[PDB]
Amino acid sequence: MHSDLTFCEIILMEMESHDAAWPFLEPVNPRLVSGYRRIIKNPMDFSTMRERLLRGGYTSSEEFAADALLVFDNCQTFNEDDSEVGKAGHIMRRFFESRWEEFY
Ligand SMILES: Cn1cc(CCn2cnc(-c3cnn(C)c3)c2-c2ccc(C#N)cc2)cn1
Repeated sequence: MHSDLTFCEIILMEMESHDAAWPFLEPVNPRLVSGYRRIIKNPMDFSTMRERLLRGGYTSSEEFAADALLVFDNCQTFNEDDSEVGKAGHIMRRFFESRWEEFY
């Protein structure tokens, strides 16, 4: 478990600092984005994961991964694949998948 929870910190810090992470650093502010409140049932972003991971609220490495994939599904649900946010999210999702397999 400790080996697992350590890899998540390596992964999230690399995601937090990735060039394409700029759409995921703080929660989407629905005041600024038409339709986001209606379309996305369960928001998630890197800061929410970082709080939860610090406070220690990830039982398993698979709970963490679930939160990561929820970020990118929300992104694909709300943003077109050729939008600025969309393009960035594909890079981040492919980065997460590629590096997550580098341990599991
Ligand atoms: C925090 N805020 C900023 C905005 C306006 C810009 N904007 C429009 N669309 C998105 C968006 C939609 N989906 N995703 C994953 C991001 C954003 C945006 C840009 C950067 C961040 C950060 N960090 C968060 C959101 C709205 N909220």
